[PDB]
Amino acid sequence: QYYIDPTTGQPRKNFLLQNGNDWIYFDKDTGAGTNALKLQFDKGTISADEQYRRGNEAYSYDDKSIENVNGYLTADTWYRPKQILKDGTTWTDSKETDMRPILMVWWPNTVTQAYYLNYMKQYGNLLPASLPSFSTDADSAELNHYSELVQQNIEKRISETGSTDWLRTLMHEFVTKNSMWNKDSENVDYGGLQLQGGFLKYVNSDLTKYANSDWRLMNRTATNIDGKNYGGAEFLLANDIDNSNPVVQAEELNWLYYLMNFGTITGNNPEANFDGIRVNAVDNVDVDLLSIARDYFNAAYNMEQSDASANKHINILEDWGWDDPAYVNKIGNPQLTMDDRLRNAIMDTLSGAPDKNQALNKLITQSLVNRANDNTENAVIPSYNFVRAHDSNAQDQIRQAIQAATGKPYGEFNLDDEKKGMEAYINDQNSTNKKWNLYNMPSAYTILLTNKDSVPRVYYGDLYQDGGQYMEHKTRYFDTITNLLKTRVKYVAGGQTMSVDKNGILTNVRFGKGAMNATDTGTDETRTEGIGVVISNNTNLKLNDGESVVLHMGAAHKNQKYRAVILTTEDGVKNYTNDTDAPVAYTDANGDLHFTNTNLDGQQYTAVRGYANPDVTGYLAVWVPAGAADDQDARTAPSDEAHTTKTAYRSNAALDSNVIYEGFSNFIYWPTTESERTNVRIAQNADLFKSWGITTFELAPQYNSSKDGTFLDSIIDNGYAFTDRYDLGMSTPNKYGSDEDLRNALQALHKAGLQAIADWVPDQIYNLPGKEAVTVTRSDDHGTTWEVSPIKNVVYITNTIGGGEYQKKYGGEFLDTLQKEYPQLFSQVYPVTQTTIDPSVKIKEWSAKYFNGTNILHRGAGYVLRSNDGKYYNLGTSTQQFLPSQLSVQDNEGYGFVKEGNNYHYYDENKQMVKDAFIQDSVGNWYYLDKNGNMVANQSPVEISSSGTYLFLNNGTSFRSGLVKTDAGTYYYDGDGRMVRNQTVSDGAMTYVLDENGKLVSE
Ligand SMILES: OC[C@H]1O[C@@](CO)(O[C@H]2O[C@H](CO)[C@@H](O)[C@H](O)[C@H]2O)[C@@H](O)[C@@H]1O
Ligand SMILES: OC[C@H]1O[C@@](CO)(O[C@H]2O[C@H](CO)[C@@H](O)[C@H](O)[C@H]2O)[C@@H](O)[C@@H]1O
Ligand SMILES: [Ca+2]
Repeated sequence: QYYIDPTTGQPRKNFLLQNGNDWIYFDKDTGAGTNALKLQFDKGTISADEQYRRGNEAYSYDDKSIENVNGYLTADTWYRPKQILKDGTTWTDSKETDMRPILMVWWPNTVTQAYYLNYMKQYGNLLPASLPSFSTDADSAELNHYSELVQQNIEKRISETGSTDWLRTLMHEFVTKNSMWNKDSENVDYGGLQLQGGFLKYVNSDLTKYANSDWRLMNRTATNIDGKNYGGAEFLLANDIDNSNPVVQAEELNWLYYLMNFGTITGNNPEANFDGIRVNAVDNVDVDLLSIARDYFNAAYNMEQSDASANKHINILEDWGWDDPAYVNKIGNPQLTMDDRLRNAIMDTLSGAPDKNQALNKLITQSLVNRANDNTENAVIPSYNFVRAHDSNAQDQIRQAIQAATGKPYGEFNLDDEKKGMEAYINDQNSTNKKWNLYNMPSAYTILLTNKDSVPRVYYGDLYQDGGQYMEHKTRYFDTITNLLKTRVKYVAGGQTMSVDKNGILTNVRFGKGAMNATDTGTDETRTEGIGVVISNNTNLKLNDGESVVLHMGAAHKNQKYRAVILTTEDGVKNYTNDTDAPVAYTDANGDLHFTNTNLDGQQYTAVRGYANPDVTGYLAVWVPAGAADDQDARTAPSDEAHTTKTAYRSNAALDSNVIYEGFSNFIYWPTTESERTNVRIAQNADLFKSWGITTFELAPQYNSSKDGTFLDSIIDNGYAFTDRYDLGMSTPNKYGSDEDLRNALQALHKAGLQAIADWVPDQIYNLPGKEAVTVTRSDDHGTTWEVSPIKNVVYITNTIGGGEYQKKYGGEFLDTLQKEYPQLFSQVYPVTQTTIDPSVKIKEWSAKYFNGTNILHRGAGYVLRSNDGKYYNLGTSTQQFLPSQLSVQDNEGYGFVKEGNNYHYYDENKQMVKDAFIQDSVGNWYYLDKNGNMVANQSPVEISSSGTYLFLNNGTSFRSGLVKTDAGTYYYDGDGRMVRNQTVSDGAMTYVLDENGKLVSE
């Protein structure tokens, strides 16, 4: 049972020997001999091709074997194959860390497969440099050959590097290049409020049931309560919060309570709580929110009782739509509407360039109040007004100045870029001709601060330079505007008149406290109160001789000395903070002040005419009575009389005694030292703000920025874009300081007697880290389906799960207290939902079920993998378990080597019988199927073309690299199974000389 050679002591291995009628084969490994006539085809044998197909099957359908989201696969999915073709030669069982790209073995179509090949060659160096680009009409057997080559080379590089880090990077660079897996398939569009280039709304589906909702009532603003009109746009930025969901409404009330009790809750400090709210982005959320805030303020503070109790919680709305005020009035003015009619009237008549400004009459009429003869109180809708804001006429223009100074694209910049752009912006601000800055700021502010029936709001960026550390550098307007502000406290009260004469000159008059009309003789205090204002927008203004401008100061101001507050000059303006050296004018017996093209009593700049300089383009002059005492205070304290009417705020002299300060810019820089922190510095200046007549300080939103860079808010970290609703400089400082600095700022403000406003931002949330498969439809900013988009009821990977430790710590936690203390809040039916808030479920973590949708994320229409027929692949979690065919376990009945009669056939991948071909098995042997499809296994010399002489043992294996000793001589078959003739050969140590018939001569 061994055949050794007795002379050389060597055994013969892989040797077939004839012993009479007996045939003995001595095997490869040990030379162990066995009856050659009894060798049988191993019926468990598989082909080399079959092993390749099986190695690439998924190890399993568990979460760890196949990277997924809710069971769905993505173009980025890596998986654990059953076997790894290690170093591109040896099939080896996979470990659980042997994850591989699904795109190494599967493609959505053969076009993509071909692009994959060209990309892996050109960018991965995974195929020979000089190989033709693969074509659209590329053969599928050619594509498959070279896909296997790529596999082999990938495993080769993985072996030299011991890593797939390079491969994660390369595959995602490749993915990113396909239209179906990038923004090209998302219909990028910036129309309306698609500030980030597009929206996807969340829709109910059986495929993604955990993200379904009974609510998602969209666009339901003050003009669209029932849902039958268009309303404002529901969609704005980032992840849009579904505020029509009763459970979400309860969570907004929870958060509102937190802000109003922030100092108690976070530091046991009753002096560190906010006093009011700014409702941010009102026209972008369910208007039910205005009613929920009202009801809570009514239960906690008794807002509607009297002016005294209401005015102790000044609240304002960011409500841009022109039909909003009537609505705000209808529901009790729980928060002040803005007067956008009036702000626009200022933009149109003062704030434009000399050749853009319109006649000044509109300042009198285009407003919630007609100011021709404003001589009553409690008769109009109460409002706040303003000239600029952190966004309005600041953020766009500043980004223009940044782009112009640096050359970078719009809205992209680093801190050096901001600074250079700020330099350019401030130079523009200080020119006569302005490109990025508003004109006539002195006049605009004079209108702002002398209007009756208005709570004016002063903007930080008009007192201090927008870019820089908090309060670092003053604007050119600081003296002018603060002069106006202290003058407002001291003199501005009572009735108002406005008219525009024949020369287009506006005269604006306040009578002082105790007089509503020009005919009222007023009280004691009236005498040295009131104000007279002359404005023109005509840089070329010239009055003709004799012509004049009359201010009708009134019957309380007959034969009286007035002195200048502000005069226009050639290069600017002159400010006078009191009576010293201020030019004078005298009223006549009628109380009329007269100006002409001539100076009064030889005093320079007391004549009326046009100027054009960095402050004034047109004309500004402001006059008050002389000889007011230095402590004169013209304000009116709110009455604690019971309200006859269901409202909170009333438009009167007490409300008119309030000034809001918007105390930030988007462009405040990050502090370089703790003393530079906005909120520390706010704490140091509360008396300064009080001196200006500021009664409420509007703080920036204090939520920690997402810092994700997906919008201006998360570039300069203003606080409008955040992940965690309850993290107010707590996890780490916000741009303005720690939560400690915040509390100290609030406590210091309260010490001065100032209120403080929390910016309430219930529209949206940014940068949630947890992925979620959601059925989405591409849509405009109202959620109207984008008709040309193929993204329609399509599963899509969203970033919708998370919210921070503070949302987790506090979400829903005060709902108990609220039920206990104010049960009345939980019984109110709100107008859009027509049911109550729902406190029975606490939100401690966000997921898609609580969102109306998201900006487009640039993952691509096809990112979530589906078969040709539209069926989604899935592990089995969210829908039917269905995996690609190359990952799936295949039925092998009829495939591979099948016995039929006394023959073995081989049926290929298409179940095709193979004829006249060699097939290699997974362990290295070759087999030949003859022209009839029949495995040869007869142990006889046979001629085969592709001619050579082959011999196949009874188990069908091609005999090869060995000797055959028959009674008629010995033959040698080479490494390819072909008989050798007529040469000397060497196989290892053995040398074999063969003649022309193949017979062995010597060895
Ligand atoms: O900022 C873009 C755009 O948003 C509006 C919406 O009213 O501004 C308010 O809401 C945004 C998201 O909360 C903030 O970016 C913005 O600062 C805030 O005032 C529009 O005013 C502004 O044009
Ligand atoms: O808001 C109306 C406005 O949206 C536009 C472009 O911003 O169209 C989008 O919204 C449509 C509503 O019918 C989709 O059907 C459409 O595919 C998409 O362009 C404007 O056409 C339309 O005036
Ligand atoms: Ca919204």
